[PDB]
Amino acid sequence: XQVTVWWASPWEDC
Amino acid sequence: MAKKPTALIILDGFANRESEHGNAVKLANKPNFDRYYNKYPTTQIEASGLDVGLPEGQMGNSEVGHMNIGAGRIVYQSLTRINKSIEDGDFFENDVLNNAIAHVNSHDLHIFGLLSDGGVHSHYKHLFALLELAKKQGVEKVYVHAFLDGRDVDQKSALKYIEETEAKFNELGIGQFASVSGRYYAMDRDKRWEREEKAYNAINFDAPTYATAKEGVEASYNEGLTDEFVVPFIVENQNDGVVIFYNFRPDRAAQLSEIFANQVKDLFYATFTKYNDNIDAAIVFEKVDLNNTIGEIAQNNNLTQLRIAETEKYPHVTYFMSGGRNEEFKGERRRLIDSPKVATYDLKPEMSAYEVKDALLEELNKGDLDLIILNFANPDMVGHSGMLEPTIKAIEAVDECLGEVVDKILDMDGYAIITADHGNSDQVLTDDDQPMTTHTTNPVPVIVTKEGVTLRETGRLGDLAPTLLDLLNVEQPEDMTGESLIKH
Ligand SMILES: [Mn+2]
Ligand SMILES: [Mn+2]
Repeated sequence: XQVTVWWASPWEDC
Repeated sequence: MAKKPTALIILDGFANRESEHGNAVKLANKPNFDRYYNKYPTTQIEASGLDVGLPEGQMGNSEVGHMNIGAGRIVYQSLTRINKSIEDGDFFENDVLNNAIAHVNSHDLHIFGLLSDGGVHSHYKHLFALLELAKKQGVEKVYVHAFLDGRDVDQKSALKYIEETEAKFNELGIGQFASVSGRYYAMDRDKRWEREEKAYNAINFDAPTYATAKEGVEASYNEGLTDEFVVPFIVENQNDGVVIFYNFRPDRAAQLSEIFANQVKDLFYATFTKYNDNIDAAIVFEKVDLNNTIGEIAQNNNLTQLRIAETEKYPHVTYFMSGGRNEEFKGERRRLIDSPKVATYDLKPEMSAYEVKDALLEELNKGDLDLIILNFANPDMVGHSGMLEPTIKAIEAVDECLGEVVDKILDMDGYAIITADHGNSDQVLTDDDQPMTTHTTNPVPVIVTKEGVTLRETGRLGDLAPTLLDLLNVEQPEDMTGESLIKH
């Protein structure tokens, strides 16, 4: 989610 | 004037599976869904693997699924794109890589990166391609600084990756390990700079030293510390001091990218992708800009649209549905319904579905909506519990809401597409009756509540927006390479 961006595994490590 | 609504209804984490065993979808009493399924045209579409821009074999997910739904095309992920550029050669013609190579030959190359096949932050096969490229363009000194995973892959697996990579060093002839750091040091992201420092130093200043990568790692194991927590260390006589960073996810590469960047002279510094690290780096891969998602096409045909979901899937029907964009389109409005505050949603399987349903009925009664994008989060959020009876009650609550919603749309002479973004609740137990807490690779159902049409017998999430545009009698832009599921 918020910690990352859509093109960098937004389903993981949240 | 008043309008007849067209609604996309996403039952999140709800797919087709043959067996009833651990299958909350089939065990649930869902009379409304079943009534619509028997009455109206139906098909089933792919929501996993390459069909949603992921690597072959990989289960789908809410972020990827909602982006593919909104985009009306396959949205290719970074990992998939890089893998494809290697399989097709583009990688080796990459300007920023050939530049980097030319620069160390004219001053006649370090490589940083998470050394695993986790695919979340990096993939070491991309390292194998960097090496091979350097072996083609004849590079002499290649130093690989390894960050150890144990988190996106098996907790104690670093020796496998190190062994395969030194085999590659040998089967290829160049490259060696200069330093080895657990990602707990080189890939912190919570501003814990005491941890970042140890990794900076190993990469050749004050730091532990061992004769091989294997030796230091085995030393860590003997001290109860697995790959993620491996204390940084130098490989003896193998690190001559000081660049490509092959991680493609910024959030865990940024802090280390800032330490290193923020005293050497004439340093060529590249990152596989642009990080938020506040320094000037060459960028190996540029993003695809997504335009003409369904929200933009609705806007440009002067349609009104609503995005609605409770908290857990609100990003998905807004930011991800709009192609990675937070801003509303003109004509777009949104309803956020608060999710229950519980640690896990098996404690309240109905979540806030009834309040989502009531909020939707309020908006439909205004009579001003062309397009509705609604997600019921429950099957996915409860199914992640791996508990059968909670996930059944989650589907039963959604089914009751679904009936009130679709019946109103149909009484306004509108249309609904009832589908999902990937599976989950169709398997909440393993075959040995243990909790199964992940998404599935199963295909998702599609119901189109228009009589007298025939649907294509297969498809993918990228086809849903074309289908909506079909029902809206709106022209489909070229950017949308998907195809309407309605036959003509
Ligand atoms: Mn989902
Ligand atoms: Mn999920």
